[PDB]
Amino acid sequence: MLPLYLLTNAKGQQMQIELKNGEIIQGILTNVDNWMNLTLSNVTEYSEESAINSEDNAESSKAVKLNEIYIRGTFIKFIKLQDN
Amino acid sequence: TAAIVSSVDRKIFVLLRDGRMLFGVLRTFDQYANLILQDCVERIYFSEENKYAEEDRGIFMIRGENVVMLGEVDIDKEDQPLEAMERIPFKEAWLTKQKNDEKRFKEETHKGKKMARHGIVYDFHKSDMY
Amino acid sequence: METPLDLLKLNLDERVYIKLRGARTLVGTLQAFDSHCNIVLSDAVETIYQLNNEELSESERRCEMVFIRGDTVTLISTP
Amino acid sequence: AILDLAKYKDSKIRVKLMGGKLVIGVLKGYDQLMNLVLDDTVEYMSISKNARKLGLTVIRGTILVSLSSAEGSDV
Amino acid sequence: SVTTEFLSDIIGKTVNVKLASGLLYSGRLESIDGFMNVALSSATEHYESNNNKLLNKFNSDVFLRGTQVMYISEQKI
Amino acid sequence: SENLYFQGSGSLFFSFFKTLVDQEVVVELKNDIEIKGTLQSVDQFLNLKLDNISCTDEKKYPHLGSVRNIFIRGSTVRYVYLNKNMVDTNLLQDATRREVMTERK
Amino acid sequence: PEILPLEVIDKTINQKVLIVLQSNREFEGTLVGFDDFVNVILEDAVEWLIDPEDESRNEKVMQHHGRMLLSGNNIAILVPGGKK
Repeated sequence: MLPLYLLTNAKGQQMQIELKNGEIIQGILTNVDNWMNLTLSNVTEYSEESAINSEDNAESSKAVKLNEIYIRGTFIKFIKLQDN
Repeated sequence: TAAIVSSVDRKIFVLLRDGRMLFGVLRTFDQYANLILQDCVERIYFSEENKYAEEDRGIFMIRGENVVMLGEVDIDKEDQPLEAMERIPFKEAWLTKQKNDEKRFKEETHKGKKMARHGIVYDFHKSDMY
Repeated sequence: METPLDLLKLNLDERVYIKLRGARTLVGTLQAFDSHCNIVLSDAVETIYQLNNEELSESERRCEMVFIRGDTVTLISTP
Repeated sequence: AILDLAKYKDSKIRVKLMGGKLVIGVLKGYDQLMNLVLDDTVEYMSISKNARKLGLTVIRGTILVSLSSAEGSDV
Repeated sequence: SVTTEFLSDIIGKTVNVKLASGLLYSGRLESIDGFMNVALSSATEHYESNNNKLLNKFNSDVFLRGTQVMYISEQKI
Repeated sequence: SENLYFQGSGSLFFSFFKTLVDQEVVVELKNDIEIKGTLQSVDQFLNLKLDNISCTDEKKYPHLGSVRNIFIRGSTVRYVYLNKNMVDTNLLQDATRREVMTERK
Repeated sequence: PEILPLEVIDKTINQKVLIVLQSNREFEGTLVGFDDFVNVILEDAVEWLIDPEDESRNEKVMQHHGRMLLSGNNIAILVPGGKK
């Protein structure tokens, strides 16, 4: 429950979540539960493949925007937290 | 079911299930091997061509089931082999690495399909790219 | 009734045949197991099935004492 | 709980599932374990040519990996 | 408890047990537990269908992991 | 009658490995990498901490000379090779029967 | 009233149902019953392997007779009324 606890302090903050399949979800954490399920707002979704390819700009920025998303904790691989 | 939350500070490498190597500072972990890393770096090696690549990743929270192995490292010592190596851009290296992963996966689905025709199941996990 | 665990302990100290994920099979002498199917085998003989160019082939390794992680186990029987 | 499904009632939702499948349909109802009732369900398998209509269906909360509105914006 | 009652009255009967891998086992069900671990007597092994090539015939009980079981069914044929 | 490989209901392999601490083992992973080392620790999930390691190097992965001790995720292990010398197989068979006594519940 | 997933499945007992797995496999049959974990009892089930590209190149693996217990381990989707 270490991850659940730290995240509940990160509510309101932006983050980059990568899923087990390589999908990246960047958004504002609005809620977390005991099993580490997440709801984010202001979300933009893309792949690691697309984020890496847009490094020296090619085929710029193929992404998708969502108002809200629910993510299953057990499907999370890792979470990049804001530098602060 | 108490959480044993260890506060530490070590320089480590982490190998993930997807095959990536991270270097960073481990600050926190629990008994499930959930980790909080500081000043992370993703590093890719191709010793077969004397080339490597780095890119900064910052603060990483990693879920423990995605870990293969980790271990304390001496950063300065691991630099030295790099000094004799040619650093390439991360995008180029990542693309090379994705090319190699693709090859493995297609060889493994091919093996699974052939062995099935002989009745053998090659139970195979798409997630195990390490 | 005899549960499947009860029946399996009848094979303790006997030669068993184990099938693993990844086209591999073992034969050895069953020393231990739990409800998760972790297993200790003695005098084991592993057999790896491979494809030489769309042809079925096999090779083998042998070892004294071996722990086997349960999540790889697909079946247990006798040699 | 964490996601109030009531706000999504009677609209089209997008739901990813563990083994690669995506399902889109109108949310008719749901439970605490996030089992869902979807109507006019379309199931995509692992692109677009791969679409099956299933109509009224029940998705298991257990294999759900993400849920969002079917409404969204490209680039 | 329709599921446990179903399991209760097939103990001892011949069944088909299909794994997630698609391997199919037929024989007599000696035991089954709450996690659907299975022991079977006189077991044959086929891939996908009983009508396919016999891969293995087993002469003692075969034990199968409940975590891998896709289905268990009555054999009538 | 007390078996060191049996400390209570759910801990057979946990008690088994604590017995192998300070012994040289070889851990083989699902990806085929083999790692020789000295067992320094084990936990209830059978994650392994090996001291003083040596690895079979790979084309994929760099040799990292400064690494002396690694944590290994239990779910990534395929085999742990040992010596017959390291285990009392009488106690192991006995412990298993004690576990089977419990696990049937 | 509210519509409840478990209630829908109940109203399907003695009806045809299509059970879709996480993998590409489905079973059509008469629903006899199910439990809390949604283990399902089916009668005289048809087993299909399904081609992602062509619903025409689907493959009937077997016509089952009697009852089967299908573990809710792998159950993704229940479609009341079956394949239609």
